[PDB]
Parts: sequence; structure tokens; C-alpha cells
Amino acid sequence: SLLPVPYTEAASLSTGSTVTIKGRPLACFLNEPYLQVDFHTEMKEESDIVFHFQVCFGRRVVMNSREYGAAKQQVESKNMPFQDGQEFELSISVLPDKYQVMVNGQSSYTFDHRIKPEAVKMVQVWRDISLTKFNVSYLKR
Amino acid sequence: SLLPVPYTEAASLSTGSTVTIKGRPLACFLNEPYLQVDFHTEMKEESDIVFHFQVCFGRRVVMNSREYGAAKQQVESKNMPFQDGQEFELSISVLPDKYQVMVNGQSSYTFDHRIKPEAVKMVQVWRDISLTKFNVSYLKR
Repeated sequence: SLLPVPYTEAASLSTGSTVTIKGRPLACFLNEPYLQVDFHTEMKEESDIVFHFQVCFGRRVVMNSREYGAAKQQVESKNMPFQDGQEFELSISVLPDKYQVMVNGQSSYTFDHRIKPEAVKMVQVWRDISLTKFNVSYLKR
Repeated sequence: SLLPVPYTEAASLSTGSTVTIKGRPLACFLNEPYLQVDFHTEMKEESDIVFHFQVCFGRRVVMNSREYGAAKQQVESKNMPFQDGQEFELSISVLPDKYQVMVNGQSSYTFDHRIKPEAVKMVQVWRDISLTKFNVSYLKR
């Protein structure tokens, strides 16, 4: 719908930052659409990824980092707060020690920092969703 | 680019039919974009799938059917003729006993019929590609 997908925005993150995303899966859960959010160290898409978050709707969530070109230790969750056929609101907050992912207001996943959030230069949101809102907060010193 | 994605077209298939697709992945292979082609028994996206073909570019190909709502025996291939950053031409021919998948003119995958091709009513092409051509042949009795 409204925003282009794949969606790319330059971004800066530190403790207290929040990334808020509103969107809808492009297919029913039976067909297993995906959602992916990547926090990149450069504007180039092949750059390293401080935080990789990939939803297989209805099935599982996988999180990882890509450091010097190489995927690291994948963590997997079967927690699935997303609802079939529904619009979702996803917020990723940068806490001192981790990212916290809220889905529709509910804390759903966390991921300890492997690289300082200050290394992030770009956020990409892609795979099988439409996007109506993307926001990064910039109020903190 | 030119065609909408997810792309849905009503279709009829029998021995001698060919489905030809021309497109480009939306991301470099390092980021593992997907391509999926599904031959459905009805126009509804939740309908059964006579032939499910899913490319994880640079990694693997998975093929299956979905019968009465349930995924069946998955077959996996590591054959990867698709080239990083390149446009591809994919053709799926309906042979008497199987689907044959050509990639850029090269036979690359086959999949024995689990359900008669006559059950197909719809083809959907989706995931992380742009599409410039989709054609189904209709010349045979």
C-alpha cells in the first residue's frame, strides 16, 4: 500500500530509540508470508547487520546478526502474537542491553546487543508485507 | 517493475502447456531473497497447491504440494542456476509424468505429478522479485 517495499531508511540508534512499523501481511498465514527487519551498518544492502529479525507468519521467528559477511548464532522463537489476516504494529526499542520487540503492544521478543546500536546506519523492512508507517524516534541526546 | 507482485492469473494446464516467467530478485543473494510459484486448484489463495516451487536464491530450492490443506512430502534441491543480481527466465513445462523447470534455458528441476495438471485453476508468483513477463501457452487441444 502506501510505503514502498522493500523499504530503506537511513537511521541512527542509541539507548532510548524506538523503531515503529505498521503493516499487513500480503498473504494468509497458511501460505507462510515472511516479514524481515534488518538494522544495517551501512546504506549498502550487502553491509553487516547488527540485528536481523525475520518472521515466518504463523510458524516461527528467527533473529541473528551478520558480522563481516557471515551469519552468526541464530536464535529461534515459536512465539507468534501476529494474527492471521490482520494489520500489525511492531515496535523495536533499544534498551541498554538488548532490543525489545513489541507486537500490538505486547512484549514478544528480545535480542541482546552483539554490536553497539551506534553502529547502525540504515534500517530495511522487506518481504511479504505492505507498509503504512515507519518511524524512528530522535528525541534523546 | 512492470507486473504486480504478488501476481495471480487464472490458468489451465495439460500436457504440453508451458508457464514462462521473466523477473529479477529484489535483493542481492547474500540477503537471501525468495521466489515462489504456486499452481493452485482454485482462485482462492488458501486453496490446494498441485505444485509449489520455492527458491531461496543462492541457497536451495524446495518443492511440494498442499493437499486438503496439508503440506505433503517436501523435496529439496541445492541446484542453483540463478545468478546473483541477474534477471532470470524461468519456464515450467507440463510433461506427461512431471513438471520440468528450465532456468535460463537449462533444465534445472523436475517434479512428478501428484495431482493431474487439469486440477490447476490459478498460478501465483510472489515473494522477493520484480516481474516483467508471465505467460501460459494455450495452443494444444
